[PDB]
Amino acid sequence: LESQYQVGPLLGSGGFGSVYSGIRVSDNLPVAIKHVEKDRISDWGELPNGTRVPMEVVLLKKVSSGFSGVIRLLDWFERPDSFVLILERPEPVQDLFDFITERGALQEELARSFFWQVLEAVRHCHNCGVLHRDIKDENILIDLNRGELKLIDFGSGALLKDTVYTDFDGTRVYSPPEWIRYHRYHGRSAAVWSLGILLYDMVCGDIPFEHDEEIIGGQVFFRQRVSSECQHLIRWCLALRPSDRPTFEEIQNHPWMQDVLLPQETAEIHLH
Amino acid sequence: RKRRRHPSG
Ligand SMILES: Nc1nc(-c2ccc3[nH]c(=O)[nH]c3c2)cs1
Repeated sequence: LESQYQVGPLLGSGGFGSVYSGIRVSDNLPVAIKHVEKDRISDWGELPNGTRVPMEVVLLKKVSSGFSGVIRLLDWFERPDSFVLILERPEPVQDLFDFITERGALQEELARSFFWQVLEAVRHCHNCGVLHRDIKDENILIDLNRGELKLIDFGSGALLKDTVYTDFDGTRVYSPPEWIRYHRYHGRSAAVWSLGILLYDMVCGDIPFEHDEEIIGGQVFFRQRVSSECQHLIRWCLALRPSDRPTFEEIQNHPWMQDVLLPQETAEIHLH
Repeated sequence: RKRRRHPSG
């Protein structure tokens, strides 16, 4: 376990655990090494082995088959008081929160490419039976050479279901008004709300709401110049009534979403 | 205007 990887410096820590940069010695592959304390684990799941693992491990295995816009789980290990997760590490990389901090409001062409890739990654999770429950710019990595976005941190996720959720541990300022008001939500429509928050974040340079009262107020003020078509998509994603929000298909068929850049064009035009 | 990270988990 400590002989398969060379351990580098802390990339960060927080509600997810402590995450370290690392190198797989078998082939010098860059990895990220995440430690989670068993005592902090809320939801437990099981896999085919019937082995009892954190839910986060269950969800990562379900989305890690094949290529996608999700950071893949390469291995994991159980220790006395913790689990250790070996995850992909793009290099060079910046998370979308720091990217928006340094660059400000993104050009619509660039927000379109990013938002499209986030939609494809979330659709992939949903195809695999996985609800992420914490979509935000902090949980998105940008591979700056390939121009590809990658979703991280499934620590608040769940199996996707069609009945109501009554628990939530994701980020409150991205959570929907029906959660704020009634402590209930359905998975896809709550995901769509957080994608509205994220899109506003990208084209305006910060999220629209900080306080419960703004979240349930249903008023979107645009602080940057944003095209009418983009404003319409955002306001649709942020409809107060869940049933009034677009499906993923309606988002991707929206007129603002047409003629997206390829990932490599995005890197060359905006990131190199 | 103050932009900040927000915790979860
Ligand atoms: N700055 C960088 N952070 C990662 C990374 C990769 C996977 C992760 N899963 C988590 O919950 N946190 C993660 C962080 C790679 S480069």
